[PDB]
Amino acid sequence: NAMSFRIGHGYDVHKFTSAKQNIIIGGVEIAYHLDGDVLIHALCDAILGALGLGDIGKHFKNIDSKFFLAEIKKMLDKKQYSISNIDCTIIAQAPKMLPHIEKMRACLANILEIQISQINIKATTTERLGFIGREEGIATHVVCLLYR
Amino acid sequence: NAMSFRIGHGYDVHKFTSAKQNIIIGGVEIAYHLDGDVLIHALCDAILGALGLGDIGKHFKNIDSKFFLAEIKKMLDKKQYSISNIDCTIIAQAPKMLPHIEKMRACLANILEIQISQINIKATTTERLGFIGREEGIATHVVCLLYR
Amino acid sequence: NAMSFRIGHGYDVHKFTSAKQNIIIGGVEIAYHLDGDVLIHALCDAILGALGLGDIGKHFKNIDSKFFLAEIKKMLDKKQYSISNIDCTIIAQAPKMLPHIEKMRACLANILEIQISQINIKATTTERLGFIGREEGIATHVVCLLYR
Ligand SMILES: [Cl-]
Ligand code: NA
Ligand code: NA
Ligand code: NA
Repeated sequence: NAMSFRIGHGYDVHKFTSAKQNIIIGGVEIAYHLDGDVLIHALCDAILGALGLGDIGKHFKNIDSKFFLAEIKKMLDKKQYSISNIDCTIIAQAPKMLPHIEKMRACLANILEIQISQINIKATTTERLGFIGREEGIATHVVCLLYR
Repeated sequence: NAMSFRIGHGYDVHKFTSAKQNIIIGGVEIAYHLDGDVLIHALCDAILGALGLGDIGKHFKNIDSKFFLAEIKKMLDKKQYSISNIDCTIIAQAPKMLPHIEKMRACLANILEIQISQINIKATTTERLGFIGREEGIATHVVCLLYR
Repeated sequence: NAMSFRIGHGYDVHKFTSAKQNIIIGGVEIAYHLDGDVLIHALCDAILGALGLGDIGKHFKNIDSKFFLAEIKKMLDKKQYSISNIDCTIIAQAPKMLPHIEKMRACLANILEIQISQINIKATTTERLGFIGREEGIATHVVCLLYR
C-alpha cells in the first residue's frame, strides 16, 4: 500500500504584560497587569492544522498549557495520524531562550510520546527591529509533518 | 514503487486602503483610494512554490482571484502533482474572520477539487502589535503538501 | 518497505547597516558601520531543523556563507537524508530581488547538488508596512522537505 503525509503550520504571538504596582480604588486593593504558552499554542495550531481541524479555538484558560497539548495528542490518535517530525522557531529579542530549549524539547517530546529528535526548537531575533525588536512581545512558528 | 512529496510556502500582505471622499480637480471628479485576495495569493504562491515554478508573478489585475486559483489548478495537473493538504494562517487584528472561514474552505476546496478536510484555514492576531496590531494591513501564511 | 519525510523551517532577519563616513578619534581613523546571508542562513536553519539538529548556532564569521551551506550538505549526508525540495520566500521592500533569483537558485542547487527545480525562491513585500516596509531590514522564510 501507500502512506499519507500532512503538513501543519502554527503561528502565535504573545504580548508581554508589564507588572506594575497594585492599586487601591474605592478602598479595595486590585492587583492588575497592563497565561498563554506561545509555543505550545502554535504547536497545537499546527497539529490541528495538519488534520483539517481548524485551530485550538474550534475545540475550546489558566490550566497548564501542557494539558491542551495532551488533549491534542488524543485527538491525533483518534484521527489515526502520527507525528513524523516537528520544527519550531521562537522569535524573541528576549528573554534568552538558549538555556531552556532542551528542557522544552524533553518536556514536549514526552507529552507527545515521540523522540526528542523528532521535535526541533530553535530561537532567532529580529535584530532589534519591529515589535519583537522593541521587546513588546514574542512569536513562534511551528511546522509539523504527520503520517498514516 | 515510491512516491514524491513536495512542500510549498506562500506569504502575502495586504495594506488596507482607506476610503476617503472623491475629489474634484480641474473640474473633473476623480474617485480615489489612499483588488488582491491575500489568501488566494499566498496559496497560489505556495503551490507554485512546491512545484519549483517561482511565484504568481512569473506567470502573469481586477479579475476574481478565484480565476488565478483555477489556472494554478490546471498548472498543477500538467505537472501531475496532487494536493495532499493545505494549511492557512490568516494574520489580522480585524475584520473578524471567524464567521467567513468555512465559506472560504468550501469555496477553495471546490475550485481545487479536494476535500474541505484537506484545506485548513485558521486566523490569529498579533495582539495589537506591529503593523497588523495597528490594523494597517493583514498577512497570510500558507503551507501546502503535494504528492505524485 | 516505507520511507520517511521530514519538514524543516528557517526564518532569518537582516538589519541593514547604513554606511556613514569613517571617523578619526584620538588621531586614528576607524572605519565603522551603524556579513550574514539571510537566505542561506534561514536555509541552513530549515535543514538542521528538519533533522532535529537545532540551528546553525549549535554547530558553530566572515567566511562566504556558501561554506556553511556546504557543511550542512555533509551533515545531511551523514544523517542519510536527501532533499526532496526547498521553498524560499524573501521578504524585502528592497533591493529588487527579481534579477538575481535565478542566479541564487543555480548557485544553491549546485552546492546542494539537487535540481534547480527542487529549490524555489520567491520574493514579496510588506507593501511598505512594518520594519521591512520602512526598509530597515529584510527577512526570509525557508521550508524544506527531506526524505530517506
Ligand atoms: Cl512597525
Ligand atoms: Na490541512
Ligand atoms: Na520547490
Ligand atoms: Na525536527
